[PDB]
Amino acid sequence: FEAAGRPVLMGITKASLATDSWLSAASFQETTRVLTDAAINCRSDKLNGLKENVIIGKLIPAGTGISRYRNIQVQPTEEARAAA
Amino acid sequence: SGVTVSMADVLVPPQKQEILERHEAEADAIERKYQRGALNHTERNESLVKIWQDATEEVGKALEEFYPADNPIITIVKSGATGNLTQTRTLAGMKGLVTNPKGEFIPRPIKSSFREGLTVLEYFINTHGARKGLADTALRTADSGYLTRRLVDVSQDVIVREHDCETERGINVTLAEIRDAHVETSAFARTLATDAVDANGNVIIERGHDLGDPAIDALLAAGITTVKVRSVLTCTSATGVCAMCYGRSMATGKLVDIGEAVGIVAAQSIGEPGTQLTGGLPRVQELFEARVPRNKAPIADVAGRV
Amino acid sequence: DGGRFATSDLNDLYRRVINRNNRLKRLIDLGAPEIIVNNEKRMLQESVDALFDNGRRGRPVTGPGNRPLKSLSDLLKGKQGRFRQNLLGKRVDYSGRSVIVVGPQLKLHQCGLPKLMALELFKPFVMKRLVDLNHAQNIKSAKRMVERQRPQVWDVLEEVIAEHPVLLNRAPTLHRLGIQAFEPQLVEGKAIQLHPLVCEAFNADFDGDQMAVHLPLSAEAQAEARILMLSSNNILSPASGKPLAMPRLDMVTGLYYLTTLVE
Amino acid sequence: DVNFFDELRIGLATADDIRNWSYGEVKKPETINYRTLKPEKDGLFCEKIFGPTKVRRERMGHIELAAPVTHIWYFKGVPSRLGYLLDLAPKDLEKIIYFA
Amino acid sequence: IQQYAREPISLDQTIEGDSQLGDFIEDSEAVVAVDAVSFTLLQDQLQSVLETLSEREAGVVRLRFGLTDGQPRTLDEIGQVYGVTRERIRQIESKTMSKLRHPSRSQVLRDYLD
Amino acid sequence: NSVPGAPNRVSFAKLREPLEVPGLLDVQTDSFEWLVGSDRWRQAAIDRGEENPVGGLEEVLAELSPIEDFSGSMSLSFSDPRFDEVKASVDECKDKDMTYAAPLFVTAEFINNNTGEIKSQTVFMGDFPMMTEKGTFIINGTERVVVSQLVRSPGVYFDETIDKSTEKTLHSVKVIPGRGAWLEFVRIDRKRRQPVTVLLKALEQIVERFGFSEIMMGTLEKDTTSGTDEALLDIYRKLRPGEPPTKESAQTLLENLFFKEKRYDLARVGRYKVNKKLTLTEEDVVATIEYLVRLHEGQTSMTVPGGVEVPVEVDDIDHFGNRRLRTVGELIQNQIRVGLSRMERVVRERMTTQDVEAITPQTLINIRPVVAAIKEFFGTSQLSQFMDQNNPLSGLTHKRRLSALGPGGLSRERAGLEVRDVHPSHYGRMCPIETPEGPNIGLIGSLSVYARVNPFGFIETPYRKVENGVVTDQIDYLTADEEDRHVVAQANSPTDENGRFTEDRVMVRKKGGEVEFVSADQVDYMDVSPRQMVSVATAMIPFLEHDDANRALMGANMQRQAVPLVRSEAPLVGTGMELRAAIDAGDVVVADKTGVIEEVSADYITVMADDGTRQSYRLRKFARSNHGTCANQRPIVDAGQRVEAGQVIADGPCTQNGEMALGKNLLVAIMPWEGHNYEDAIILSNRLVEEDVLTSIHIEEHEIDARDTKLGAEEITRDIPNVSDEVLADLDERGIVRIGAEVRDGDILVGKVTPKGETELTPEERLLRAIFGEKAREVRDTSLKVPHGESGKVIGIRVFSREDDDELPAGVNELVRVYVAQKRKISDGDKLAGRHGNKGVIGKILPVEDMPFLPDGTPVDIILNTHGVPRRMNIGQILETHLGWVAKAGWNIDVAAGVPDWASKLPEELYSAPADSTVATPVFDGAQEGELAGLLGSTLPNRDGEVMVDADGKSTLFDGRSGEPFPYPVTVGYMYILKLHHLVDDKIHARSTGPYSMITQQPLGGKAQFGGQRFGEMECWAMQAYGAAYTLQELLTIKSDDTVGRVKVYEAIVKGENIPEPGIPESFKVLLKELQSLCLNVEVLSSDGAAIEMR
Ligand SMILES: CC(=O)O[C@H]1[C@H](C)[C@H](O)[C@H](C)[C@@H](O)[C@@H]([C@H](C)OC(=O)C(C)(C)CC(=O)O)CC/C=C(/C)C(=O)Nc2cc(O)c3c4c(c(C)c(O)c3c2O)O[C@](C)(O/C=C/[C@H](O[C@H]2C[C@@H]3OCO[C@@H]3[C@@H](C)O2)[C@H]1C)C4=O
Ligand SMILES: [Mg+2]
Ligand SMILES: [Zn+2]
Repeated sequence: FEAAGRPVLMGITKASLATDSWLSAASFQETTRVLTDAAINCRSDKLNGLKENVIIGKLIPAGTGISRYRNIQVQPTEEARAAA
Repeated sequence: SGVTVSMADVLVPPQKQEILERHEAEADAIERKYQRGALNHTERNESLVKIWQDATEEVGKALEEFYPADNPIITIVKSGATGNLTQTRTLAGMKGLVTNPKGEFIPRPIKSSFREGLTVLEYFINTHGARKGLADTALRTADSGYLTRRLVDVSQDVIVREHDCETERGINVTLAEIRDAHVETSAFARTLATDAVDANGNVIIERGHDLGDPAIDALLAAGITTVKVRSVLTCTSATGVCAMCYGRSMATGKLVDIGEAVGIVAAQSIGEPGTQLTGGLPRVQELFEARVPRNKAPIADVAGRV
Repeated sequence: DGGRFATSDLNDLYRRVINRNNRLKRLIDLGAPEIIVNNEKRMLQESVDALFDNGRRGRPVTGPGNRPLKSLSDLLKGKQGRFRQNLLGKRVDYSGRSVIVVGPQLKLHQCGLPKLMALELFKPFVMKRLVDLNHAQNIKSAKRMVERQRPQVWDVLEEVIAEHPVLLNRAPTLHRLGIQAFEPQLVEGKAIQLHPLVCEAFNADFDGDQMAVHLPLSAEAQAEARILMLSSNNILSPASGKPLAMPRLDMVTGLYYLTTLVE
Repeated sequence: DVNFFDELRIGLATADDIRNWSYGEVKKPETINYRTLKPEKDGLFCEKIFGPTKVRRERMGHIELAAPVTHIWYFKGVPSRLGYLLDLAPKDLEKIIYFA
Repeated sequence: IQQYAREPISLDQTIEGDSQLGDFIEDSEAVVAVDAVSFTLLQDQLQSVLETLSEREAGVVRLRFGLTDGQPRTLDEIGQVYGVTRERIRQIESKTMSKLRHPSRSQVLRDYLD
Repeated sequence: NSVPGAPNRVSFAKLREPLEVPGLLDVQTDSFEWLVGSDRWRQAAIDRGEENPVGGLEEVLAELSPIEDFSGSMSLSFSDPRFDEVKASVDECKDKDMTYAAPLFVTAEFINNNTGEIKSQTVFMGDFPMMTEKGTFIINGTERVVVSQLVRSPGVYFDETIDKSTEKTLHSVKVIPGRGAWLEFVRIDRKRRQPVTVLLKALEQIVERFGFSEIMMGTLEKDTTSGTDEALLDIYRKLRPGEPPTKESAQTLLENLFFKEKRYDLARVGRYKVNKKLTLTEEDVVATIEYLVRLHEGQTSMTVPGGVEVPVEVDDIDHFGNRRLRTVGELIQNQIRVGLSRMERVVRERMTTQDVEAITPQTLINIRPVVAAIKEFFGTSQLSQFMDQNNPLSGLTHKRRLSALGPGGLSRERAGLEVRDVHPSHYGRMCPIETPEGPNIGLIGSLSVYARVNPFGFIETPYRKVENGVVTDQIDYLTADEEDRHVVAQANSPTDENGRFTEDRVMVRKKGGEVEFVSADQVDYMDVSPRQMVSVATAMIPFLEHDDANRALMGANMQRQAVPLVRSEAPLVGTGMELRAAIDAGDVVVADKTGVIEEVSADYITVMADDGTRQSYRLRKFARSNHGTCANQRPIVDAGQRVEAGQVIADGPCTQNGEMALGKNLLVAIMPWEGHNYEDAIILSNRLVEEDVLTSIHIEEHEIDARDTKLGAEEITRDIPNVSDEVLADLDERGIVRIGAEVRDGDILVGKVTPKGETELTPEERLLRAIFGEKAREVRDTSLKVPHGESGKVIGIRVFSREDDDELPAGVNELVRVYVAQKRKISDGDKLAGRHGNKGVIGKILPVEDMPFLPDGTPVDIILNTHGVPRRMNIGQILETHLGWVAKAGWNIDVAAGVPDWASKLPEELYSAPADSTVATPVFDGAQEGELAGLLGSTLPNRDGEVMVDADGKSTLFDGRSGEPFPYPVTVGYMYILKLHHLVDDKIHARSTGPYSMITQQPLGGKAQFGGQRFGEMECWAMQAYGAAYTLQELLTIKSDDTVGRVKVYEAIVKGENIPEPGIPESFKVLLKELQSLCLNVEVLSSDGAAIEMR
């Protein structure tokens, strides 16, 4: 968001339902209400949360699933290959 | 170690027969106060409970004075391996006051112990508190699991994304303003937001340090009381949080790795307890859900006289 | 089997909708009083409603025994709703379970695995190496060999199990330390030998307690098991930093008696 | 089978979308023949539309309604999506959709 | 008639506690990984035998059972491709089959019987 | 005692049992005999109570008779139920899979008022399932038990409540009938706050008669309605929203609702609840209102005009006076009533469209509903349960069990926690200690020992009445209500010459019930025995008074979990109930006539009585129980022995010499031993394996049928398409495994084949068929094989064939059942436990050579960790451990001059005792501490003069491994432990690949399908916490749901290649389709924004 606004305190149940991912909120609580509001708003899911990737079978964006870790390139040093 | 359990090893203290009668006699006199009528009936139970729940402590110390320090049952508890002194008191001595199904303490105590064996009525009365406690631990797991699930879902996407966000914001830990009871959970394992300064004066611990145990004592020596510390509350990281703000990983004992999913770790760290919570799970849910407090308390809207 | 038939409630729900749809067509073509046609249209609307979310509006459609039919909404929503019953949680291959027994002679990185359980779990692995060796000419011979528990397979199983980690888990899983990797040890009997130190992490007492075994397959899976989830690498509880594999009841009294000072 | 796609999007399925998806209109409330046990044509398991006895899990059908129908999710869901879109009291909208 | 009168039951029904019946039905045509691989290993073993046979002999055995095309072929239809009387194709088939039964060629496939 | 068998077991009790244990199976038989109206119950009621009794069937028949026409022209009357002798024996029904039943004829009649003709006839209702001598039903061959249900007693219940905000004392009351809507005070059946005045307007001087209450007049003043018809419209609009009232419909509205039998079933219990409180009658509804009025004032007495006064207070629904249990006889009666009511409707419609004079009792009656109601109840109802038969004690507590859930009772979810708690009125009626440990706590409980059920459905308790401070031998069974009306003296009370109290004051229970200490003049009744609160199972735990209710509850639940051992040795230290529980369970052979044995055979035993008449008893030998346990019986008498009526002839599975033997007596050492016994684990001597002491036989029943398919008929045959001759080497001609043959997992029991077509074989396969000359067979192999891990030998085979005139379901030709048994040596991981709630698995079994052993060289059988004993408050297990050693070693008090000061209360028979004597310590008056130490001081040398256990019950044990002794004296003794139905062989599961579900592509769980383990929601959280993305992906894609991924990984493992990259979980694809079916257009999108075909 950073047209004035005030800081808001909201519980976990209410804060989790307000996440930008619609299938995550659907898999949490009240699947029907989330789907109806998401279909109307024509929402789109970036598929960047970790529960989303779990549902579709992707690597979770955490631990060994982070890009900087999975795209590593492993080769022996020029010195090593020679010594054999 | 030659640690076994036997009938002999469970010894009843000999100061217990007199002690009850001493406290028993204090009950016929409050019966005089009830028979006199100067005090109400609920006050009769109250004065009865306070005197009876005192005798429990007297037989407690009485029991301990009699036991030899090498008694196998006491050795089990002394070592910290397993057991409670409350359980030992219920084994030999007296059970004490038990719960009524409605929840109020019975004025009548169970003078017998499971060593001497309870009677028909003494055993029956105890079933109320024994079953009611066994059903409390039955639905305790269902509410804790539902709480853990909401914790996980609200925090699952929180992971460390960068080594440092370079922010200078932080929070002040109390740190022994004698030592504070809980600096292990508040000051220990944090990273300094700013340099630790002594008057006027000397810098004893530089910022961006892990605050190990030796740091505390050294700090503690300098006469400092408070410290500004990095926290995920003030972390300015665009996505997730940074390693310096989160601090040490409790498992590795070192700076948190980059990929760590601390949101789930937190939801589980808070979720595993709650089976031990008995002022409990309701209050914890009220806080995280941010509901209007059960019994609202006012806060000052401005500083001044009252 | 038994020749009897079973089918989803959706078929009867679709059957209601298409029946009333066709009857409506029939009423229109004939030409029918507005009361009859309107009555049919209301019935049709209700069937589609029952098809989508049964019971959401008024009386739920029921079958025999008065049990309400399972609507499309009922596939997604409940604990049996896809997100809990299938999507996030689902049964897996290369897994097993059994009751656990104390493993006091084990190292912190080791776990006792019943030879029979370790056999079936690793069944393809032993099948492969036993065909490499000339024990079996083809795969079908290897599979027959393992199923009959031919004595030649035992020494082989040790070779395939060597330095191949396995994940151990006890329900309920409260924290991540509820799942830890171990090095399997072929042991006798049908019980699982568990290191007595990890009991604190698993909350496992040895009274009919059962634990599940999972076999990481891919190189990444085995790497994560040996590196991330190894037993001896996770000592401190990742909540307070305090040690969890720290000795408890039996070993505490033993060391207490050992170091205590007698006058 | 890519396994690496960017977005997942959801929206209201128009009659043409449903019309397009379907590999045929199921016309009869018949499941299978009672003697041959084979799927009945134009019915709910008709091989002509759904597939031969892996595609039987992929193909869909559609039913063409002789009268329009409101999706119960958008009418009865609270708050009433239709009720707020046309500014009709939900109790009023119930009287219209269901012929009261 | 009493078999016809049987009425169906619901898969979505539940049986003891929280377990719907539907989760217990096996998928019969689901590929079983232990057999499909052996089938691939089997068809490679047969590919070896064909190289031992005469080029015309190997071609006949396939077409007769349609290993490459996936469909059998009758003798007269195998005669058109080879331009020979269909009886000759039957003769070539008989001689090649007996040679396939010869001890050396079929020893491997015995174990692949089941 | 008081039993002919009379195995000598010395009792430590100090109070004689005034009343022998009533037949604890009476609860099941009495209720059923009331339903059928047997002559035994008929004469019992003539002797006591009603001059003419009422059979449960006759009671429901008096309700329907007569079925009167609307006009009344034709009236049909039912009467005179008739029962025919049973069709087949219980042993024959369990054999042929048929229900144990007796046909039921009735004597109906149809009278026409117009023509006055009389038409009598005989009507066959149907086969009426009967109750066995063991109190069970056989329904389609399975032995079933009907559990009594706890329900609210129909009637009125006032409950005081405190308003949430206003905190002013509010009073709501409900009237719960047997049928019809319920009224609450006038909110009627889910319509909030109808004016209280409109109800009497529905039915003058309303103010004058009730002028006492000031508030009742305030509500009336606020009521706007005036008149009877004008307000009956006000009450009409809310009962039927949308119907224009009729002048006639307004008046029939109120009377048809609650005051006629058609829509308001007058509760027989309900009619008795309100009559003592003050069909439905309008005057009674008024009497309910003023109690509400009178109870709001707080006045303690209300006098209904023309009726005796009663107290006006709030009712307790949990009080057993207002809470009844529907027993088995009534549970059948209610289902009979439902079947007769739907018959009433068909008879009514049948009358109209049928021609007058063309109808007879037969024409109007189709029984389909009646026998369907009986079949559905026994077949489906929650109350009809599969009898749990693992040990005779379990089957005895399955009967005598009362649970609140089920049809008509509180639901499993909505039941509050206040009802789960124990109640002061429960004492002596329902056991507070025995109840499930899981979510069903307080909902399920077993009947107390001495409890008895009332013909009205309320539990009664035996008491001995005491007057003028003297206890007479009169015994009065008093229900809970009457129990609150007296002062109940405690079971243990000082006893002197005739009946006089030895001590000054008495301990009693009041109407609270609350404990008190009062004068001897006040007491009116006294407890018969001290176990009145305890049930059968709970009363079998020695030193019960020394264990917490938690572990005691556990101990009671685990006794019914034991398994029958091949040896079946009785408990050395037990209680009194050991004997009676075994004989009353019904698994023991009892002689019903005093006589002498004529022949003794393992098959049967015959006894010749004084009458000269022969009785003969056939023995169950290796009968498979419903849970796989062995039901073998064995005779305990020799040829010429003389027996008395009621004596024990043969031992059951878990009995020895007449008393229940659920476990074995083992030598125990309570030292921790090198961590192998740690955290409740256990270590045993290998002797328990070699000597088969904890060995228990387990049997399993397999089944396969050959039916007529559409393509062809299934044939049980020995000819199998593609199999070696060796796998058939144990089959006979028909193709079934031969008797006595072994079975390894995967072996063939019954060879069965089914037609297969069209073949359309593989081109690669058809060639191999041509080479090796094996014709591709026309049929598919579907044979009965042994399940994975299961093993044993074949005991017997049952075969039902269509060719022979056997009865089979339509389409089924042949049925063959194979019974396989196996010996189960006590093994690592098996679950053992004692009677005190202590339990643990067998961590390790050590050779007898290296085991802590006494100076005798006598190795201990079992080693129990010390740390688990003190914390759990089950120290009663330490007591029976000391007494256990005393019993096996014997003793002689050897008084120096007289009984040492501890033995003042000890009976003389307990002074001396030889080795291996059995001991009895009833729960609440058993052995005590002083007596135990003294008995510990009196002990006998083993063989030589040496004594093996000291005065505090410890001995210096020698480490069998090193040889050097153990530093500190270790407590040893004999403890009675049980083998529990949780066994390793049944609980170990392993899976690499196997079948998959049809809808979802995941492996299907359970041992039935070789299933895999479930990786649930919490487990995914742990993996995500670890950050093991690949491990998590692997578990959710290629291990379960990737149709192509899981098959390629198998190919990779076999070829030894790298494991492939996972695909799309089938679960996700199914999710997309399920969303589409909801008219939700979901599109997977790439960076380009182009849709992607999911195929
Ligand atoms: C087919 C059948 O007979 O199953 C029975 C049941 C499993 C067998 O009788 C079983 C032998 C059992 O008696 C023994 C066994 C050792 O215990 C167990 O098996 C477990 C593992 C559960 C517990 C354990 O072993 O630890 C002994 C148990 C000892 C105790 C103190 C105990 O807990 N008792 C017990 C346990 C129950 O759970 C219920 C129960 C119930 C009602 C109305 C009850 O009164 C129950 C009850 O008193 O309502 C529920 C929701 O659902 C109803 C479910 C079933 O009822 C049938 C009735 C009809 O029969 C065929 O079609 C119907 C079928 C669909 O449902 C139940 C009543 C339900 O859970
Ligand atoms: Mg446990
Ligand atoms: Zn930061």
